[PDB]
Amino acid sequence: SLDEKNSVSVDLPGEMKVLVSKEKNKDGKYDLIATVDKLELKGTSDKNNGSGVLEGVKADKSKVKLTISDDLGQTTLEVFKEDGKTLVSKKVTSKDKSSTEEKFNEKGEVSEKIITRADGTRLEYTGIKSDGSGKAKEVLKGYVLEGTLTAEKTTLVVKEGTVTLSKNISKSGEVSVELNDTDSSAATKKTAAWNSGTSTLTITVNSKKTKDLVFTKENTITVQQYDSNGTKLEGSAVEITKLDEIKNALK
Amino acid sequence: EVQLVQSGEEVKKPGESLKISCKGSGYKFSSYWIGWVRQMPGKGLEWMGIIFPGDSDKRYSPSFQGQVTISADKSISTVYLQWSSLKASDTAMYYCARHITTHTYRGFFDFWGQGTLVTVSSASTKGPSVFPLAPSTSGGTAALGCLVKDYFPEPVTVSWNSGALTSGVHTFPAVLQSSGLYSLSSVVTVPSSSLGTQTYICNVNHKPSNTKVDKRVEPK
Amino acid sequence: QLTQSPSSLSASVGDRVTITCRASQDISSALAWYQQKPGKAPKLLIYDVSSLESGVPSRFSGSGSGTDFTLTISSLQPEDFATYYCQQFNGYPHRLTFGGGTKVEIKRTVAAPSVFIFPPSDEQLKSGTASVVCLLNNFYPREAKVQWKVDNALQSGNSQESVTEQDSKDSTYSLSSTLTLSKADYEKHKVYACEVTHQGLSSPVTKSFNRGE
Ligand SMILES: [Cl-]
Ligand SMILES: [Cl-]
Ligand SMILES: [Cl-]
Ligand SMILES: [Cl-]
Ligand SMILES: [Cl-]
Ligand SMILES: [Cl-]
Ligand SMILES: [Cl-]
Repeated sequence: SLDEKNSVSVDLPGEMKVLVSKEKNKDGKYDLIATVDKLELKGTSDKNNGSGVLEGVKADKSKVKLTISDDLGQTTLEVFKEDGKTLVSKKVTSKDKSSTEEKFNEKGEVSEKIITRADGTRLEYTGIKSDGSGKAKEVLKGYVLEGTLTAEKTTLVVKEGTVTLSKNISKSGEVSVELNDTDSSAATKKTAAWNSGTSTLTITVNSKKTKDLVFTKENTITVQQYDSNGTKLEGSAVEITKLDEIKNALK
Repeated sequence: EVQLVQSGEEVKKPGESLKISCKGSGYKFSSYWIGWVRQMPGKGLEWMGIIFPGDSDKRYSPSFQGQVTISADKSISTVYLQWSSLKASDTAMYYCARHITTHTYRGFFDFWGQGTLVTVSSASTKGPSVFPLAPSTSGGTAALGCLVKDYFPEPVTVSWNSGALTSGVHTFPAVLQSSGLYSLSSVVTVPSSSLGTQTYICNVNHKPSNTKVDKRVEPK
Repeated sequence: QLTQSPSSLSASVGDRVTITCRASQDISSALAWYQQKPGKAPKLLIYDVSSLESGVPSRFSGSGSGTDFTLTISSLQPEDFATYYCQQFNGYPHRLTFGGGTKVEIKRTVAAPSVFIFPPSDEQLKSGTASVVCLLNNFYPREAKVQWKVDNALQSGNSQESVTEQDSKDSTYSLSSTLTLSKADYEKHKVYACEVTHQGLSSPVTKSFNRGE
């Protein structure tokens, strides 16, 4: 029942807004309301900054709770079962647009994890099983790399004909890239060497280096060709924008 | 409706085996972690372990792993806690409790059983001896009582004048003596002017030995 | 890892009460509070630092940040006099640690104990053992020191103490101290005395008797 006339709107992380009563109700507390995913969460607080705890109930009987940091710099959005205690889902979002969302099963184990970085790229882990495996997906600007997660690593894979390029992610989180060619003709088989110090994969064909693929700290990929003798690199390095272009680079 | 019902009081000797149980009701028993917590006499709370009845997944506290065994029978909604060979230092209250837990962020118990008292001792059942504590003025106050000594196991109950005397009564918590038997006192403060006309009888009842004693406490 | 600070706290019906819990490292929101009364099972009050359990009264509140947490009771009610425990969780591997506990007790004016001493009964002496009983009756606060002297010699190791819960009507404690001796040792000495110290006594109070009379 808060309007433009009797409240103020406060911007929050996660592209949300809270309305805050200008006047305290009896109890000397400010009323708060915030809309998320079609439900109006309500709460009260002693501050009128827009921080506090708001709650609701979904049509499926789940209980929802939104906590806004005192700083308005971090929100936490949780979904519980009917009992208000068993966790179904939790999402933490910061002012920098970074966020982390997870889903849990009966035993409290993580069954899905979405990681969103500040730039907007994401790592998406779905169908996680008790053995630690599940489907994996990294969402970049212009394309999506699909693969699998396992207790040892995350592996994303791109295929063009006989050539498979794999982006590995350890549990520590430093990337490692390999390439394997099914083509068994020594004249056209592509091989690759990985330098961790520079995050570069060098592709060789017929014992001559042909391209450099740089996997940058900004979650982008660049490609640059060697000259026809495989000794020095040529011209400028192009930033990859489409899945097609990664496939061209593997042809 | 959520209710955890534990099995009853135990008095055992050292080196005997013991399994106590806890039955849940009013929720999907096989869908929640359930666990055990120890409270030693006069002390705090210590977690022992949890089990998931659905598949018997177990997480033990370090410092209890290898000392006890926790199990479940989903078909009767019961969880068990068992010792192969008890020690006197296992004397404690044991609680069963439902465990809410999620990844590395939270873990707590939202509902508790009523408790199972476990006594472990070399002593055998023995009824108490009751001794008067006799009063030694004019318009002042006197103190009298009964010392209830050397019984096993707990508890005894004490009334005065078959329950007619309550004001001014203090019955103390029992104390475990080095002999291994319990001892307590019960005392009353009364007007000196009543002594020698009002009578004072302590009534002591020790159910485990079926001992009932009434002791008249007389002056000087 | 978990230190509960007030340890014992005195307050009156209608008072504002704060209990603190300090963790050795940051624990985010993995903290819960329980209440326990003598003879009864613990009860969940607060979980996830500040979340109120269904059916617990609104006057209960929790808060905290990294390593400092507080449980607050707006206006104490008589059913709130009890022991409170904080409790933390760590996940790799599973670990639960409880605080040492804070007993919240009823505040009243200081009351000196009245001290009485009881010689061994003649019936008990026929058994071979002698018990001397010293009573401290109806005092506040609970802290008290009893010392036994036997022919003016201070004793150590042969006594045991028991104390009641706080009285429902007048809010005082009582304590008994029992000196246990063999009959032959008891018959070797004359003056038996217990000496009592307490905040309500300006100087120690001695009650004594001479074996025989
Ligand atoms: Cl994107
Ligand atoms: Cl892909
Ligand atoms: Cl007297
Ligand atoms: Cl004891
Ligand atoms: Cl009779
Ligand atoms: Cl674990
Ligand atoms: Cl632990």
